[PDB]
Amino acid sequence: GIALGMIETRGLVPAIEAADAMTKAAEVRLVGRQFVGGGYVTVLVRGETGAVNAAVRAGADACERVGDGLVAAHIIARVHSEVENILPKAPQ
Amino acid sequence: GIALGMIETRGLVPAIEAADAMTKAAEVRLVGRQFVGGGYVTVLVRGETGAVNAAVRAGADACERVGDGLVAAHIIARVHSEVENILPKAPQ
Amino acid sequence: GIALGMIETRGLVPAIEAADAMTKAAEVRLVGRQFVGGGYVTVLVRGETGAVNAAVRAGADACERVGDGLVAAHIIARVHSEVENILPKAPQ
Amino acid sequence: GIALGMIETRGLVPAIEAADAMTKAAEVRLVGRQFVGGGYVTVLVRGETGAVNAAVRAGADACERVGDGLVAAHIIARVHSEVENILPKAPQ
Amino acid sequence: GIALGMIETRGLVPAIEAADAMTKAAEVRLVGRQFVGGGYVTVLVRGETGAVNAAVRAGADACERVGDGLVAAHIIARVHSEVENILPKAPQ
Amino acid sequence: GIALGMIETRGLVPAIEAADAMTKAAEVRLVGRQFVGGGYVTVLVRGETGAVNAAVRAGADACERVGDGLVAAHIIARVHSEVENILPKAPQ
Amino acid sequence: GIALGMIETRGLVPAIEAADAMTKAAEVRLVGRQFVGGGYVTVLVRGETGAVNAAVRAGADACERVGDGLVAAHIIARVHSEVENILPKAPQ
Amino acid sequence: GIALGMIETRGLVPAIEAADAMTKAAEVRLVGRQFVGGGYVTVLVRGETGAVNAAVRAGADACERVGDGLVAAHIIARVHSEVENILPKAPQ
Amino acid sequence: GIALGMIETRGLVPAIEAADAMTKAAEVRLVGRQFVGGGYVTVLVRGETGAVNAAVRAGADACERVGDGLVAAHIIARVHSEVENILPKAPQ
Amino acid sequence: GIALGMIETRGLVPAIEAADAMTKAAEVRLVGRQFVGGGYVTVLVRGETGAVNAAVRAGADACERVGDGLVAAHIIARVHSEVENILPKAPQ
Amino acid sequence: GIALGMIETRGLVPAIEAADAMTKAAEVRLVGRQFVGGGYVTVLVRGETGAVNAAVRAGADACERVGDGLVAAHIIARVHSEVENILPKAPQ
Amino acid sequence: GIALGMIETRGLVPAIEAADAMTKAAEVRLVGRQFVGGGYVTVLVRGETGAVNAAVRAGADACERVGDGLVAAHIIARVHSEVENILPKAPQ
Amino acid sequence: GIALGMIETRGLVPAIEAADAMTKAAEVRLVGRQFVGGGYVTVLVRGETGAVNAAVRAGADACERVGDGLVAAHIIARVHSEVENILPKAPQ
Amino acid sequence: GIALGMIETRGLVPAIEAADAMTKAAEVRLVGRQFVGGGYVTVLVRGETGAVNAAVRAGADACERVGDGLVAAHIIARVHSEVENILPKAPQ
Amino acid sequence: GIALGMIETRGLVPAIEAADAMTKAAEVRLVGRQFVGGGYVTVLVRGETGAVNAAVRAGADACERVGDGLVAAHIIARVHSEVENILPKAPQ
Amino acid sequence: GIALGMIETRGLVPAIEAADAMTKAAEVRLVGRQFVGGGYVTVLVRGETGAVNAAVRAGADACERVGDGLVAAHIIARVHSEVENILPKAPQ
Amino acid sequence: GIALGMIETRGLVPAIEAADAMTKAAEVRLVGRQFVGGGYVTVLVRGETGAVNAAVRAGADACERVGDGLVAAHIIARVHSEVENILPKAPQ
Amino acid sequence: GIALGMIETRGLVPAIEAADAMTKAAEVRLVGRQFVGGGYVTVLVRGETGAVNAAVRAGADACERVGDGLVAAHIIARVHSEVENILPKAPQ
Amino acid sequence: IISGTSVDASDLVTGNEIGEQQLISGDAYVGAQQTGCMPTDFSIQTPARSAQNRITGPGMLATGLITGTPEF
Amino acid sequence: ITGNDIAPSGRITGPGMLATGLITGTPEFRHAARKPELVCAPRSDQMDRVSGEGKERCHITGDDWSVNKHITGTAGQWASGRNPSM
Amino acid sequence: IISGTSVDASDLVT
Repeated sequence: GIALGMIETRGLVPAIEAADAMTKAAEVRLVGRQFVGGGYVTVLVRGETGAVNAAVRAGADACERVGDGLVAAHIIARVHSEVENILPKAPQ
Repeated sequence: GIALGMIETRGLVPAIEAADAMTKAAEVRLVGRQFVGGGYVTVLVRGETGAVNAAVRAGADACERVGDGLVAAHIIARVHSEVENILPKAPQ
Repeated sequence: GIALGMIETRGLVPAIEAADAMTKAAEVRLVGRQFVGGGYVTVLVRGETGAVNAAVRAGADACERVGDGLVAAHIIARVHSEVENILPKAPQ
Repeated sequence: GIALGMIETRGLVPAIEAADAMTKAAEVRLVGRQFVGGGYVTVLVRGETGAVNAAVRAGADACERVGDGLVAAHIIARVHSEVENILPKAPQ
Repeated sequence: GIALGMIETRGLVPAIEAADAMTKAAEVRLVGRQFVGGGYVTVLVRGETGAVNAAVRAGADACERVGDGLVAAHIIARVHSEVENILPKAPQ
Repeated sequence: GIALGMIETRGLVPAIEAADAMTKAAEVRLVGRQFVGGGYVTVLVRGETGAVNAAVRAGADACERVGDGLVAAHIIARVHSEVENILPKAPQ
Repeated sequence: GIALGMIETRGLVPAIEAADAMTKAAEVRLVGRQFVGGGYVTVLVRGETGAVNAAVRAGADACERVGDGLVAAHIIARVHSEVENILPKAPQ
Repeated sequence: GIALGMIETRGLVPAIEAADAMTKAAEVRLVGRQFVGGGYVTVLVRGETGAVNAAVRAGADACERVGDGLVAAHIIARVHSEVENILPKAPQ
Repeated sequence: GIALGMIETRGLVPAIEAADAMTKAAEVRLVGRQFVGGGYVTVLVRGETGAVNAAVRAGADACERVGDGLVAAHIIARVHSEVENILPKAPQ
Repeated sequence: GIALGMIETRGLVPAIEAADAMTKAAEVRLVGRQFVGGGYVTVLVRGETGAVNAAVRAGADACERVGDGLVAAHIIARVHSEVENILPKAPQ
Repeated sequence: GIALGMIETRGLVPAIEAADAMTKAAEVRLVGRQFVGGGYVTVLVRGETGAVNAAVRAGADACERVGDGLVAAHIIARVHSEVENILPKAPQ
Repeated sequence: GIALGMIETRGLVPAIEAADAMTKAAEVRLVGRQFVGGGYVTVLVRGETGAVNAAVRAGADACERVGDGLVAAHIIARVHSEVENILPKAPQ
Repeated sequence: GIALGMIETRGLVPAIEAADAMTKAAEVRLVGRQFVGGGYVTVLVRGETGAVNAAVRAGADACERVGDGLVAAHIIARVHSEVENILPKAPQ
Repeated sequence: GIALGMIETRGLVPAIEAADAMTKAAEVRLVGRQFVGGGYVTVLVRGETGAVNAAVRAGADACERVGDGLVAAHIIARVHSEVENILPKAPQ
Repeated sequence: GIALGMIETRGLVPAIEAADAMTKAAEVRLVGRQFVGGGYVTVLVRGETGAVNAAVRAGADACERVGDGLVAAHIIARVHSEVENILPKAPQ
Repeated sequence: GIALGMIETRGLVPAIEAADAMTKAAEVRLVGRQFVGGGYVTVLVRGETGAVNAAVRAGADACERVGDGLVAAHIIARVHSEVENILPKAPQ
Repeated sequence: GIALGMIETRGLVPAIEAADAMTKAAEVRLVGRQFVGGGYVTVLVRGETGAVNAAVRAGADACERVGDGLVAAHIIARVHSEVENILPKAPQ
Repeated sequence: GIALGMIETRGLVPAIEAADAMTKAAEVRLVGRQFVGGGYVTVLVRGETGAVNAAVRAGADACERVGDGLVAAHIIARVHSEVENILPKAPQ
Repeated sequence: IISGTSVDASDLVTGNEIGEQQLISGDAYVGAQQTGCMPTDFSIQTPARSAQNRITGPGMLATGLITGTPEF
Repeated sequence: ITGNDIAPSGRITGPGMLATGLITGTPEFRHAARKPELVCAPRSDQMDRVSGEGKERCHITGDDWSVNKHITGTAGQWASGRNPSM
Repeated sequence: IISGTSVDASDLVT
């Protein structure tokens, strides 16, 4: 995939719900989950632009009422080739 | 063009947005994304002075509304060689 | 692509109009036509999520007034591996 | 030509009458008769566009009176190569 | 991808902005720039239907206030093989 | 066939929509796209008579509201041999 | 025949209509088509004074309501030899 | 013939009639017919001053009510030897 | 002779009139005449700032009420070397 | 440099004024002057980002009240590599 | 001459009157006399469009009150090549 | 061309005009002109169905007010292979 | 051309005006000038019926108010072979 | 020159006054004196256009009140070559 | 040419403007200037009658508001061989 | 210089004041002082166009109120080559 | 040229802006820069009179709001030969 | 680098601060310090347009609170070759 | 007012009458009597200029008919 | 005053319109006879969008990398609208 | 009523 989807949440439990809602919703790959610091967790998905569009909308709707909530839901249809170096390829 | 421009955001989603914007905005190369913690994240870019200025401005505008928002924007045109050691200096 | 598009109709003539419209409008493969019973005919189109969205919307707008009409226009961007078994792989 | 003309009818008798009528009235080849079930039987004819139009018109006028009625008359001038499989590919 | 997204503008400045906005926004390739005449310039991209949908939305918004503005924004999810002859393949 | 469909529009974006519509609706061939001047683009198709009537009613509806609009949509069932000299034989 | 008949129209679709009408209506010779600019197209016929008068009268009615319409319908029974340098000898 | 005479018209049909009336009204020499763009056509004559004045009054009366009309009728009795570079010498 | 005078007019007749007036009124050489599209024509002179300030005043007086008129009367007293590439050379 | 500045105008006289002001203000390079049709003339300059910002600001102020005026002044600090194939390299 | 003029009359005495009137009035060529049936006789002349128009106008007045009278007076400036098979080449 | 088109007229003059309008309105082939007796003349055309429909509407409008008039205008899209014995194949 | 056009005038100045007008208006041939007596002068032109009709109409208006005026303007589409003995073959 | 002045008068005494006046007023050549009949005498001069206008305004005023008077005074700026056969080349 | 153009003025300034406006306007030669006495200066121009008439009107309008004013503006179309002695035949 | 300045005055004293002012106000050369007659003295300077304007304006102000005063003050930025013969080359 | 233009400013920054705006504006040579004391700096330029008028206006507008601003902008078209000694020849 | 950046200060301590702040903020060259008098000191730097922008901004901020302060901060991104004479090449 | 031979058309003169009244810009050879004694915009209208000098496609059709995975 | 005019004309565009009234020694002058306190905005009363060399508190005059509202591109909606966000 | 491409012409068509 080329499109990036991202859901930031306050806490892991909201983020796991978004990762599940997003991956169930459309053909996107969970490429990373990052603990930013201060209780901010980002879930990142890379797929086609249509799937990433549908996925990120599913995640944002799922995690909004879960736990502390959603900080952000963003789609970047094609990141610059430079931003690829700061993007995870596989979750750890 | 060694001018360094840095943008700081709370949370990774804003940071990634900023990164993307800057990299598309002008002749800059992403050097690093650093997790400050407390949820602060910093994305740093390098390039010609004017280019760097424009890039940082564009990134700030874009990232301002995403997530928890812009914390800071700064441009240092001629970093003293000493400063480089703290800078990631490893775009790759 | 894995997104599924589906147009149930009341008759085979609205369904054939829908299959034609969907195929012409977007890059979708016609995977099957099913006689459900009771005069319900389903047309299933598997492609990429944006393509399937375009196909289903074009098909519905086409078969809406032809014949008895449109019963359903649905998109499932990722179907579970279990639902795959019920879906027709190639048209008969 | 490749144009497809279809008439949906309630019942096999109205349909047979309609098919015969279309054929007599134009240069179309009767691709076939398929029973949707729920009482809908649809007759398929393939011909050049104008001929298809005339055939459909004739069949329609004729079978409206016969039986419960003519469910549908639709003309698809061109059939995507993909839509071929759902239509009978068999002259029989 | 074989989708087609196309923006028509009144002048070259709005169109170079649209092309740049679009090729920064999604996975599309700029294939042509046309001077229609009487101050109409059409920029065309070919990609996947999700990418082109994302690209033409961002391109249309970008060029709307640049110069004399936007005349048309239009996505064709599948172009007929016949329109490929009147469609530029690479930008001249 | 030798019938002639011609769709004039105010732009190339309403003309490409019309060409796609016309060349998907019926068995017509796109013989040319001409830039008249003043922002007038003509897409000329050649097919049998019914085919061209269908194609030019499909093109007109499509482009009526794409870009600056549709100026003309005209069928000429037979063209004098004199007029064939002023008509495009291929779209390049 | 030496007489000139000339139909100017706003666009090419009305001009093709007028050229067909003219060539069909009388024994005139389609001698050229000119794209003036600003979306004006001039079709020029050469025949006897009786022929050209008959042709231009028909062409004026044919293309009066095709596309944008008729700008001018004009007949010059004898052109000065100087003017024949700015007249097309054959259509292009 | 050092005098220049010039009629500008909205279209080529008034310009051709003007070229006919100008060249038949006096001993002038038709030297240029220019498409100026935008539907402006300029027929230029070069003859003795009286010849040119007679020619341009005759051209203007001839093309005033032909097509869109006369934009300008203008005589220049002696042209600077530098304006003669931008003047065509033979009608093409 | 480094200054530029420039008269833009709506048509070639007002432009030739301005060119004549400018070249006659002061010591300026006519370097070029450009058709700009849409009916704009531009007559450029090159001379000293006084020769030119006197020519462009004389030229705008000539062509103000000739034809469709004067659009611009501008003087550039010293032309940058880079701008001379986009400027017609004096044989024009 | 890779920044692009583009000043579209209504006529060549407002674009020669804009090109002179741009080239003198900063170290940019006229990379092309374009006639888009309709009267639109675009002046494209390529230099460093600091230079292009200064040049376009000077150009927009200079040509605002010259002739028919300024349509657009627009800077792109870095165009996509596909937007560089529709950009002129040298002025004609 | 290719134009056709045709006078139909009720009886042969009016037709002979019309043929004499026509041949005398202009330079047309009496090309045939046809006994239609039911006491209708058609005289056909071929000449230039000016000649045939002059002839048929005279023949219409000549035979309007000779015998039973005129059924039709008609002029076809150009006959399709198909129609010339059903037209007499020489009178019998 | 298996469709038949037929206009019957009260006289030969309307029949010849009908044959002219029919053969110039579409790609039909004029096959027969019969004197049926009693002042009935039948011109028969054979072409594709759309061509024939266009031809017969054009013939009927052409010969409605010529002479005594139109008795019948009638299209038969497919003729039985037995009715083709009583149909002429070349106009005599 | 065999048609005769003849303009009689009171005097020779109106006759020369009518001969110029006639020869210029159409493709007629000035065939003779005759001094009748009593100050009547007859100019005679020979051309096609369309040409002579166009010429004599122009000559009648040209010489109606030149000198004493027009006595007669007349057109004979075909002259009897007896009359051609009293007609001048060439002007003297 | 080739312009033609012609003065008709009622007598030879008003014609000789006119010839003297005309041939002293401008640089014109007396090409002929013709006795028309009925007491009508025509003095024809040939010069450039302005010369002939001046000469024929000098002749008319002179002879207006000499003898029985002036009938006509007419300039023909260019004469068809046809009319030159009916014109006197020398006055004997 | 032998026509004479004369402009008398009160003073020398008004006659150097008239002499300049004359020779520029039309194809005339300045043959001389004379100080008549009493504050009158006469500028004389020899050309053809058409040229001299343009020149005198130009000179007259040019000097009518310059200085004290214009006294006489006279055109002679042919000068007698004896006035030639009282006229300045000057390289001046 | 090629420009000409001229001040006519009533007497020699206003003229010497004009010459002094003019020749001190800008770089102009006194080329003549001319006693015209009737008490008119004209002073002529030849310089660059800008100098002559500054000079003539200065001379007008100086002599306006000295003696009988100024009659005319005039600038001819470029005298025709022929006006130069009627103009003084050095003062007397 | 010998015209002097003299901008004076409070400080050297305003003066370098004035000098640069005066030199880019017209064909003038910067002949010196003087520090007069008390904050005052005078840039002096020399060239033809119009060159200097266009430079001293460009300079004044440029430096008007830079630093402590403009004190004096003055043009002298010719300076007395004694004032040349108190004027620098070349900048130091 | 050919961009100039000049800071003006009241006193030398603010100027040395500016020189230091400018030279350490960007890759610029201190080209000179000028004692303008009246206690105005100008520091002039030279480098690329981005380096000069950064340097001047740095210098201004730095010197705004050192001593009497900042009078000016200015950039000349392109400097005329004439001004290079009044600009100091090296600090001394 | 110009004295001397006049090239103006007069009632007596015929033949230069055609087209005589036309107003011609610039130097005019004939007198002002037949001739007589601020243009601001192009007088020719264009299809583009006639219309001031949102996204259409297959995503626009079937606004409320389709159900299924939403996108935003 | 007569003849060709080099006199300044408003309609004519270019050098002539410049510096009216700020120029003495003009042909006209003879005929006539017959701001901020601090270059850098207050530190407290402004906060800069981009700090460092991007600061816009000081007013640099000249050709300086700043961009009017007239000029479009690079930042604003051209960086802000590319990617959707909630 | 026939459903399909409509040969019958809508007003716009000419």
